[PDB]
Amino acid sequence: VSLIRPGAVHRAQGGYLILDALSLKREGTWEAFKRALRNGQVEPVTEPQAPAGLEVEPFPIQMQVILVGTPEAFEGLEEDPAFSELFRIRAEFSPTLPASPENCTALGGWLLAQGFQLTQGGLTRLYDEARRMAEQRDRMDARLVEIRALAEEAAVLGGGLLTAESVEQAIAAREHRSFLSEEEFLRAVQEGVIRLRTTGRAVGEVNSLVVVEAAPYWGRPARLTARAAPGRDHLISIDREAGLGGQIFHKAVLTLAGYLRSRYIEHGSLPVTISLAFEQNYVSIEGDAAGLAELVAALSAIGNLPLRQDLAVTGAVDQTGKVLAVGAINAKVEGFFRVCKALGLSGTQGVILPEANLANLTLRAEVLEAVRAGQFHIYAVETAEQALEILAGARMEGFRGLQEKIRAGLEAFARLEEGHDKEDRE
Amino acid sequence: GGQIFHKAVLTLAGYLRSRYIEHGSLPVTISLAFEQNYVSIEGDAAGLAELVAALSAIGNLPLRQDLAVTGAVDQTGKVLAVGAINAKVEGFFRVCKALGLSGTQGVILPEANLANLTLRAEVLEAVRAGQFHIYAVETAEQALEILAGARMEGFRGLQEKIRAGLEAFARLEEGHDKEDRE
Amino acid sequence: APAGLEVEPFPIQMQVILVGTPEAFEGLEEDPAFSELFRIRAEFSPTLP
Amino acid sequence: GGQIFHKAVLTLAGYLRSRYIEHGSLPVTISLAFEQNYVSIEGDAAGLA
Amino acid sequence: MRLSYEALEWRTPIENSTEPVSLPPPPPFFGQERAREALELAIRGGFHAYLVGPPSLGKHEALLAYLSTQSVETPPDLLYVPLSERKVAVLTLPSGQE
Amino acid sequence: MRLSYEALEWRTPIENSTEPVSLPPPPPFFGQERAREALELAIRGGFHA
Repeated sequence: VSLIRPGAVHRAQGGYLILDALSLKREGTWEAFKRALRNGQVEPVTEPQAPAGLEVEPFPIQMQVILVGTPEAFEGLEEDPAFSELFRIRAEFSPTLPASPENCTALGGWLLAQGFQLTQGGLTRLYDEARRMAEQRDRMDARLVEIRALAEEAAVLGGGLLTAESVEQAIAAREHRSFLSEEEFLRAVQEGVIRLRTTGRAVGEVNSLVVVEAAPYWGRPARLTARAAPGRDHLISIDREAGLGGQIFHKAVLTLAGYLRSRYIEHGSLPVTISLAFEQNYVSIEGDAAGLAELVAALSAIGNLPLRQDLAVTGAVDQTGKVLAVGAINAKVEGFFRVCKALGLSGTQGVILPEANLANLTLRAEVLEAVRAGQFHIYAVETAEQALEILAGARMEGFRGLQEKIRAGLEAFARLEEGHDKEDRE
Repeated sequence: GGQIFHKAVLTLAGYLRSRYIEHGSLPVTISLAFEQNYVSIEGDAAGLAELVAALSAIGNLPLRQDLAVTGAVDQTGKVLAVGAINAKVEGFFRVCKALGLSGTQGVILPEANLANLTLRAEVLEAVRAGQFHIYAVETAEQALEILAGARMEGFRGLQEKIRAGLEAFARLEEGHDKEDRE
Repeated sequence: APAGLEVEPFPIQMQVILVGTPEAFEGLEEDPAFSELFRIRAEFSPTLP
Repeated sequence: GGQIFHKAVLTLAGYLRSRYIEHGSLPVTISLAFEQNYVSIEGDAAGLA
Repeated sequence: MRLSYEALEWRTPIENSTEPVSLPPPPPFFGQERAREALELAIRGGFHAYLVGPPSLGKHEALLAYLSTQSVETPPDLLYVPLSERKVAVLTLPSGQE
Repeated sequence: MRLSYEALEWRTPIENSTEPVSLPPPPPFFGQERAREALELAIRGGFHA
């Protein structure tokens, strides 16, 4: 008995035992802990090379247990009914807090209690950066460790006082320390190694804003190209249906095919095959979403529509044509601005982004400064038709509108199919 | 491995079906083979050599063996840059020098590796002497017209030759189908 | 051995600097606690001006 | 083995089509069978039998 | 439609970058009324609870600060008693009688 | 378009192979101002880098 050592369970009696859910899942002691909680059966771990052990009598538990863990750690733990039966209180932290003067005051007080010297400008800049991390104009990031880390860096760069310039310099340094990938991309674009088009108009080609692989997901434009051929009603995504992906539709090809087959009907089937391509292998396209850029590129390819290359197109669409919100809108817009500014702004560049992301547009000082001077534009579209109108610069319905040109292109492809069938007949 | 398209088959097929449209379907099947396989080409790289070879096979265009073509291309026709271009250019120059420079050999590379062109003294001396040629191409059309030694300007151009070859193969298929039917 | 000595937790007064190739951290950055602890990324560009 | 004609049936069809020309196609279905099942016919080429 | 600068401006204007401000400490779990109320219920009732939230929210920091301000009677001295050479049981004695 | 030799020439012209040069040693992390600044921040702040 004298060689029995206490664990966490034996020294939390009459108090609180705080564990980590991730630790319980990782170390494989969740079952033993469960049995300790329900049956009061806590017993010291016995080495398998000992000849005899000690039959520890079951111990009634007077402690209460508080697990701590991220939602992903508990979704793998809530599955068994015993967790729901035992842990009945869910203290859930919201990832975002309301962005309001009361919360600005609370954050300032919290940072002052953490041991920083703040000014009004520094606190306001930290508050706006909290919004920016939350990627919402009405919610601030509740992750106060991330805000404390930023404040610590700002204190180091400012010598101890967190002025607005100090926090802005800290934010710029944080952006720049992981800017190597974007620096490489801009250098390649300037050298012409990676060729993009931020000026003029082109057919079947549009700058689709995508995100790259990094801890700070960096946005950048990619030359998305759609090319239309006469054939069966079948859309092919070479990046998504590469190789073994031929069987599997990823719900993105089906969405675009559904929109195209349902919207344009003068023929009993879609008489075109659309090929969608992304330059190089940095795009890493998610299958589950069908981009608005893909749809407008396909429409331009079908209808021979010169789309503006000034405007990068981002956003997801469903088969109705309604433009869906996309994540990381800030990264995409700022990446396109970086590419345009490297090549030199002309005054007509811009981004077509969903109206649903209007609430998520928290942009750096430079983008808003360009918007002030009119050297950069942000277009909010609610339907893919509006995005196509903005890219091609004309109404869909009118005199020689885009709809008529799309009908003409589909009719031409159908007549080519008819000619092929007539050739096969004879 | 024929089930996996490696993303290169689909790219070339889309470019061929899109750039040349005179039929409801593409009636041609292209087989690409490497004699003395020592290549191990990247799956995701759709080389410009493959595209120009397939295009010449379709159109019966005599390509010059003097000039080398390399680099990846998309299904639009704008040629993408490739890494280790210096090694490839120097290897082709070494092969030409071993076989003897003819004064008309050269290399065709994308106009995206000019910032990546850093060669040896011997290659630069050969270029200065005018016995070796450097050709920068932005689109597969430029590489094609340089490699075939003829432009699209005027009669007997390459585009009409491609259309004629496609029409001839389509008529071959039509005759086969007619014989099968009757 | 039967058991060691229960070393009490010790406050850390040292600064850790990891060194590695980007491929070494791409397999290590996936864990959130890495970003939580290591917040300074001193990246060496593969090429100089 | 139903998939792929194995180029052995094609030889028979080609000979029948070339040697006797009255149509573009073959107007008959030839069912070739072996009594019992120990034959294990090699698919390299069509047999004279 | 083209978004004007006025619609895109999301930043609160800075009154001044000087004149350092002094602010009262915020209450525990500021802006986290749900977590605060769940913990109030858990500690008041003695239920086993679990805190869920994105990492780096300082979930551990508030939780320890909140529990440190809590008060309950002295925990009894628990100790292992040998019922035999092989049988040992956890026995709880009142405070100070160990 | 055949490109001139001048556009292919990239080596800076050599002036002489004699007179060995004597230049002051550079500060550490030359040309890697990002890495140097990140490490300066890590050292001054005590962060793990």
